[PDB]
Amino acid sequence: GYAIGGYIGISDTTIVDTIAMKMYKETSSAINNVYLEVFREDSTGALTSVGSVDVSGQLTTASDYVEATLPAGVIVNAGERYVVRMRNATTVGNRVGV
Amino acid sequence: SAISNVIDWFNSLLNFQDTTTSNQINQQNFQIATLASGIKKQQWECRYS
Amino acid sequence: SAISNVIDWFNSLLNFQDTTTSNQINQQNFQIATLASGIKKQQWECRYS
Amino acid sequence: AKNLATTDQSFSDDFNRSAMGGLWFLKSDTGTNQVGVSGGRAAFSGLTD
Repeated sequence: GYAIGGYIGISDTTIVDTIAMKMYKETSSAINNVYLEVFREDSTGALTSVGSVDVSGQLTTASDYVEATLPAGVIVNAGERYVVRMRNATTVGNRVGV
Repeated sequence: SAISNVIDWFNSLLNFQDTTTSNQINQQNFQIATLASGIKKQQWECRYS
Repeated sequence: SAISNVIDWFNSLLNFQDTTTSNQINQQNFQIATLASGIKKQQWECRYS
Repeated sequence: AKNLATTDQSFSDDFNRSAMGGLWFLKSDTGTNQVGVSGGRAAFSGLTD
């Protein structure tokens, strides 16, 4: 139930296809409902969701990169800001270490 | 028929003329826009773009 | 009058010809220069440009 | 890339857009008005001398 995210700058405009974060799981118990999502920051500073993906299946106990493909491409432009949020709304209760 | 052919050729030349002028204007504007925009500094390097 | 009009049209076509050639040369040279120049590494990333 | 053949830069501008833009450093003795593009041509902005 605790979500953490950071702002990402855009250097050159392109089409995004995947997002990555460095995280792992503390215990070896089964986990689910771990989501990585992307938010665009508007002019007013509000965050709008433009994509999300479940990454609980491919997580590993060892600290390793997690790369997940978005459902569809999200065009980005230089000058705007984006946030990659990890949600971790799991049901079993195993914590996530980022 | 000779005058009709001259009419057709002049119309074709006018079409080519306007297309070339429009293409030149569009190309130069594309150059200027690409030069104006482009790479911007990321968020961690600076606050400003 | 017909020959005078032909003279005027030929002069206009020559003007368009030279302007288009000059514009083509300028556009190509500008693109080449922009490709040659551009982003350079900052002072902290490396010593050389 | 210590040494490299310096390509002779060339630039062009048709002045065929909405505003002068960031590609031109503007300085005037008027105080507020600068070179303004209108009708696809650069010109003087304002009625000041």
